[PDB]
Amino acid sequence: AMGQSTSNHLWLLSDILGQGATANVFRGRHKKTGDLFAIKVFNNISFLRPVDVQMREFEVLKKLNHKNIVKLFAIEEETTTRHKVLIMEFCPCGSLYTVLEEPSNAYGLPESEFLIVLRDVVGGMNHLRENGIVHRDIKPGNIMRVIGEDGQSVYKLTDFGAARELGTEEYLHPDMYEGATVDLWSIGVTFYHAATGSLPFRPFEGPRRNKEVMYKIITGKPSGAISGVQKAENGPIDWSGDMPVSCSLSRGLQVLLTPVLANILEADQEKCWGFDQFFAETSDILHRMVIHVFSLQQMTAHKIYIHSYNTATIFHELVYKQTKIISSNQELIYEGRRLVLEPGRLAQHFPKTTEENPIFVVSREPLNTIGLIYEKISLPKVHPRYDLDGDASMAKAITGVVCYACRIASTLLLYQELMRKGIRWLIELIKDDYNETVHKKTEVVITLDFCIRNIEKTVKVYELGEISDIHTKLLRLSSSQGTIETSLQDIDSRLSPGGSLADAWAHQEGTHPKDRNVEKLQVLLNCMTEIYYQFKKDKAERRLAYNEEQIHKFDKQKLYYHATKAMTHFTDECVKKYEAFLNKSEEWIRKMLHLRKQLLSLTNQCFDIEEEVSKYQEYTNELQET
Amino acid sequence: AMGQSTSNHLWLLSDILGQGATANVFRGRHKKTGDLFAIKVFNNISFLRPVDVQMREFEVLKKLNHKNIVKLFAIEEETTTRHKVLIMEFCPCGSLYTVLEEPSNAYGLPESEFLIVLRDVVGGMNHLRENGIVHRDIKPGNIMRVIGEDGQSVYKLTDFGAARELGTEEYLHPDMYEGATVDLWSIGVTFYHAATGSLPFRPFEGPRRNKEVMYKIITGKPSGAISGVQKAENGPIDWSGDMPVSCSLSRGLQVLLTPVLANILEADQEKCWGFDQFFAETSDILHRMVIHVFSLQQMTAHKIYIHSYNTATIFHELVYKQTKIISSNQELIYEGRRLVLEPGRLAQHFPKTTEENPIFVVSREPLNTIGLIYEKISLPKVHPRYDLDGDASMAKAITGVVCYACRIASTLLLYQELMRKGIRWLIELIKDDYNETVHKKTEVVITLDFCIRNIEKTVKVYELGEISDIHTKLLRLSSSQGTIETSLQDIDSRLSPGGSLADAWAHQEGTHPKDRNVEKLQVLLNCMTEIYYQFKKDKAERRLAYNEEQIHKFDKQKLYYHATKAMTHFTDECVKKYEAFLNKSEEWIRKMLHLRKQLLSLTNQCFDIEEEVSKYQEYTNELQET
Ligand SMILES: O=C(NCCCNc1nc(Nc2cccc(CN3CCOCC3)c2)ncc1C1CC1)C1CCC1
Ligand SMILES: O=C(NCCCNc1nc(Nc2cccc(CN3CCOCC3)c2)ncc1C1CC1)C1CCC1
Repeated sequence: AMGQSTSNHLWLLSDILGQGATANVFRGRHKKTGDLFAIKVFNNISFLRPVDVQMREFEVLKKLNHKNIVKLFAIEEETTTRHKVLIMEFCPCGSLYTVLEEPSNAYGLPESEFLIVLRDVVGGMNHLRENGIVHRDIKPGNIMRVIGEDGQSVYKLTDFGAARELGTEEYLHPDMYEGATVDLWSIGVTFYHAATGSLPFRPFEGPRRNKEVMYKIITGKPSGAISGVQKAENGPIDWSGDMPVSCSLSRGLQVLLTPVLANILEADQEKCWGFDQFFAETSDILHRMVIHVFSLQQMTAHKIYIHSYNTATIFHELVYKQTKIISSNQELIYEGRRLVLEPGRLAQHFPKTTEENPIFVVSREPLNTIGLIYEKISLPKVHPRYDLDGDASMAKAITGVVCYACRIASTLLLYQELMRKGIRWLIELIKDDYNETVHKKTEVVITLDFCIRNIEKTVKVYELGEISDIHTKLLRLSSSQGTIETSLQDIDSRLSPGGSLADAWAHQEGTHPKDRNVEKLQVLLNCMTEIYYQFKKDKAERRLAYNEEQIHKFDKQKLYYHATKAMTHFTDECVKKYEAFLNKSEEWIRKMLHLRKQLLSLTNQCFDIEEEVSKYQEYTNELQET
Repeated sequence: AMGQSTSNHLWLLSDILGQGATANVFRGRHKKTGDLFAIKVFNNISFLRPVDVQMREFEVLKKLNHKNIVKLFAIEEETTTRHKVLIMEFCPCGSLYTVLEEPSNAYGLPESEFLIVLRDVVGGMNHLRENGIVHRDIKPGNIMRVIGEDGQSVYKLTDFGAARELGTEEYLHPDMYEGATVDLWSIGVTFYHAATGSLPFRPFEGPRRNKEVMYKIITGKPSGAISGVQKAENGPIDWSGDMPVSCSLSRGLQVLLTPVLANILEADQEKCWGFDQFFAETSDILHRMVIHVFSLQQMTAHKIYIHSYNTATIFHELVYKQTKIISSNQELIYEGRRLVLEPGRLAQHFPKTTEENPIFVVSREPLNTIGLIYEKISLPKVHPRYDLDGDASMAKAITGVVCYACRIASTLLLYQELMRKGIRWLIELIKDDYNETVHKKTEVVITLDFCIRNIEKTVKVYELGEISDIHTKLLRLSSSQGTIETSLQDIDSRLSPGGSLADAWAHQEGTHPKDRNVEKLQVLLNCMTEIYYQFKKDKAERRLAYNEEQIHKFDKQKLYYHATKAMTHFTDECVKKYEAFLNKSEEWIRKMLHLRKQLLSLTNQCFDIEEEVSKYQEYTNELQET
C-alpha cells in the first residue's frame, strides 16, 4: 500500500475526501490515540514557501472556535516532503453537496433539515464577520455536515480565507463573474439549491458551453424573480419570483423565504441587502415557532410561522393569509373539543401542535375543497446507451422522481387520516351544540308549563278578554315549540349512526395505513436507490469488467421496471383512492354546512321566544291590589 | 478468482452462505438473466450416487409451492464435478438466526415481528404435514427471512427432508437426545428463543462440556416450567414457568403464549399436545385483534388480545384480568371524550386503537400507581484480553444492553406523553360532569322560584299552619341549594387554571420529546453497533494486521466509553425524571379521586331534592273545590 505519514498522523492516499486546487483532504488517523481526523495536505508548494506570514494565518484559525465551523487542530509537517499539513476535524457524513446527491432530496431538502442548514450557515458567516474574514466561495461542497449528540445534523464551514494566498462557477455574482454583495449572492444560490434541489439559473445544456447564455440570464436582472431557466435549446428564459410546486417546504415558510432570496439575488448594489439586513430577516424566521393547522373545509395542512410573543390576533391574521378565512369565522377544534382563544393570548401557551395532531379549522362560509396541490412528474426516458456517467445521472433522476411520488403518497395518506379525525371530532362537537339546545329548550318548556297551568287555574275559579288573549299567545308558542322539539329529533336522526351524515364513507373510500401503500412504494424505492449508489461505484471505476458490465446492464433495465411498477401503483391506487375520498368529502361538507345552518336557526328560535315568555310571566301572573 | 459454473448458473466460492454437513449454499447468478439465486452444491457425493430415487425426491419439492417455504427452482449438474446442484430461492436478509444476532433483539424480538415469525412457522409446518413430511430439525438457521412487497418480513423453511438420506443440538427432544412430540419440541425452543433472545435450557459454561448437566435439566421435566438455567458453575437449576422481565412482549400475549410452550416442552407423550392441538391454540392467537388500553390509575399500557366476534363483556373481563379493575368500574375515555360501550357490541366496531392513541381507563376505586416494570441490567465487565472471538461476543452483549436501555427509555417517554393526554382529557371530561350538574341545578332553581313566589302570593292576598310549614320547608331547600351553588364554584375554582388540580406539573416534571433523550441514546448506540459488526469482520479474519490490531483495541476501549456514557444518561436523566413524574402523578390521582367523590355527592344532592320539590308542586299549589 501507499500512505504518507507525520510526527503524529498517517493516512492512505486511497482515502481521498476532498480534491481542491491548492490542497487535498485525506481520511487520516492519529499514531497514538487512533482517532480519525481530516488531513489537509498542501499541493503546489514551492513558489511560495511561507514560514512567517502564513504561519500566523494558521495560528489565528487555531484559536478560532465555533459550532458552525470545522475545527483546525494542529499544523504539522510531512515526514518526507515537509509539506504543511493541516489537522482538520473529520466529518464522516460529508458535505451539503453529499446530502443533495441523495434522490430523497432531488426536489429539495425536508423542511426541518432546511431550517438547520439556514440556521448554521447564517451563524457561521456571522462569526466570520466578527473576525472580518469574508468567504464568498460558499458552496454546498464547502459546507460540511456532522451528526450532533442529539441526532440532529450540524453544518460547518471550512474552505475559506484562501483568497489572500490565491466563488464557485455556478455561484458567482454577475459583477464578480466578469461591497459584500458578491458574498451574499452565492448564499441565496445555495439556499435555493437546498430548497429546490436545483440551481436557480439554468441554461438548457447546462452551465458549460451554453454558459455564455447563462451570463445573459444573470445580467438580465428581473429584480423580484429568483429563477431563470430555459426549457429549450437557446430559447427564451422562463422567469419566476416564486418556488416550484415540487418544493417540500410548507406554504408558511415560502412566504418568508421568497423575499429574502429576492433581495440578495440581483446585480444592483442599491437594491441588495447588507449583512445586517440579511441577518435580521434570517434570524427573524429562525426564532419563530410553528403552529400546525389543518383546514377541514379545504383539506389542506398549514404551518403558521409565528413568534412566541405574538398574540392570537396576529395568529388569526396569518391563518387568513394562507386559508382566506376571516378571523371572525375561524372556528377552532383541538383534541376532540372546541378551542377558544383569547384575542391577546400569547403563543407560548398555545396547545401542543404536530403535523399528525394539529389545530383543525372549520368555517361557516362556503369554502372550496382544494386538497393537496403537487406537481405531476413522470419517469424520464432511459436510453440503451452504456454511458456509465449517464447511467449514474439518470439513476439519480429516476429515483428522485419515485422518491417524490412516495413523498406525496405519504402526504395523501396524512390528509385522509387527518380528515377522518376532524370529521369524527366535528360530529361529536355538533352533538355538544345539540345537547345545549335541548337544555335551552327544557328551560322554556318548564317556563310555559308554569305559565299555562298557572293562568288556566286563575280562570277555572269561576277580565275574560285578557284571559283569552294570553291563552292564545301561549298556545302559539307551545305549538311552535312543539315542532322545533320534533325537528331537533330529525337532526338527532341525522347525527345518529347511518343518518345521512355518519362518517361511514370516510373509512370506506380512500387509502388507509392498513394498505401499507407507502411501505410498498419504499420497497421498490430501496431496490432503486441501491442500484443508484452502485452506479456511483461504477462511474468512479471508469470502466468495468465483462461480468460487471453485464450486471450493470441488467440492473439498469430492472431500474426501469422498479420505477414503472411503483409509478403505476402510485397513480392507479394511491391517487385514484384519494380522488374518490376528495369527492365524497366535498359532498359531506355541503351536507354539514346545511345542518349547522338549521341547528343555528333552530337554536335562535329558542332565545327569542325565551324573552317572549319572560314578558308574560311578570305580567298577569302578578296583578296588583291593596 | 475461483468460481464453479453450470449450464445456466455460476457462482464464486467466496460467496458462501450456508455451510451444511451434506451441502453448501452459495450466492449465485443466472448466466442469461443475471438474477440472483441460492446455489446448493452437494458435498460428499460418491458412496450414494442416486439418479433414480433421489431424482424424484427433487421432482416433488419442485411442484411444492408455499409462501412459508423456500422455493426450489431447478435441479442442474455441475460442469466439471457433475455434482447435483439445487437452484434455490435467494434470501438476501438471511435467516432467523441472523435476526437474533442483532443487539436490538438481544432480549427478544419486537412483538409485531414475533407474531410474523409465529404465523409463518406454523403455516410452514402445517403445509409439510399436508404432504406428510416431518422436519424436526427446525432451527432459526433453517428459517429464512425475506422482505415482502408490503415491507413486512416473510419467513420460510428450507433445510428439511434430509433425514431419509442421512434436530440441532440445542433443540433436541430428551427422548431424541439419547410420535410427533420430538418435532414440536424444537419449535417451542425456537419460539422461546425468538421471544427471549436466549435459549430456554442453559447450563453455566454453555452447552458443551457442561451439556452433560444440560441433559439432566431436560430429563428433570418440571412440567409447567419452560426455563432451566443455572446461574452458577454446577449449581442448582433455577426453574420458571413464565417469561423474563426483559421480554419485549406485551402482558396480554405472554398469558396466551406461556401455556402453548408449557404443553410442548416436556418428555411426557401423554401431557404433550399433538399437531392438531398445537395448530388450534396457535391459530387462535393469530386470529385475535389487538385493543390498546392505557390505565391512567396504574400508569401502565396494555394489549388486550381479543377476537373480532367477541363482545364488550369479554373485553371488560380481559381488561380486569390484566388491570384488576372490576367491569362495573371500568370508565373508558377515547379521543378526548368519554366512551360508552354496549355489553353486546362486537369488537369489529371498536374505535381505532394505537400504542400512541389507545383507550384510557379510569376507575373510582383506589388503585396503586405502578408504572413500567422492567429489569435493571448493568453493563458487563470488559476484559483486556485480545481474544477476537471474545471481543465479538462481548460486543454483542454490551450493545444489546444499551439497546434494552434505549428500548425502555422510549417506553418511559411513551408513558409520560400518554399520561399528559389522559390527564388533559380527564380534566375536560370532569368539566363536562360539572356543566351537567349546573343544568341539573338551574332546573331545581327555577322550580323553587315558581314554588316560592307562587305560595308567597297566595298568602299575601290576605290555612296559616299549612302555609308556614311549606314556607319553612322551601327555605330549608333554597338555602341548602345555595351552599351547593357556592361549593360547585369551589370545584370550578379547582378546575380553573392554577387551581390545585391543573396539569401544569405534568409539563414541568419528567422528560419530553423536546429533550431528544432517545435520539441521544441512539447516537451512541449507533457508534457501538458499528464497532460490533466490525468485530464480526475481525472474527472471520481469524487474525489481523498490526495496524488493524491496534484499531481493534482502540475501538474496544471506545466501546466501553460509549456504553458508559449512554448508561449514565439513561439513569441520571431518563430514569430520574421518570421517578419524579411518577411521584407527582400518584399525588394528583388522590387529589382527583377526592374531587370526583365530592362532585358525585354534590350531584346526588340535586336529584334527591329534585324529587322533593316535585311532591310540593302538585300539592297546595293545586287545591280542590267545586
Ligand atoms: O476543505 C475542503 N474540502 C471539503 C470537502 C472535503 N473535505 C472534508 N471532508 C470530510 N468528510 C467527507 C467528505 C466526503 C465524503 C464523506 C463520506 N464518506 C466518508 C468516508 O468514506 C468515504 C466518504 C466524508 N471531512 C472533512 C473535510 C475537510 C475538513 C474540511 C477543500 C477541498 C480541498 C480543501
Ligand atoms: O439450506 C441450508 N442453509 C440455510 C442457511 C444458508 N442458506 C441460504 N442462505 C440465503 N441467504 C443468506 C444467508 C446468510 C446471510 C445472508 C446475508 N448476506 C447476504 C449476502 O451477503 C452476505 C450475507 C443471506 N439464502 C438462501 C439459502 C438457502 C436456500 C436456503 C442448509 C445449510 C446448507 C444447506
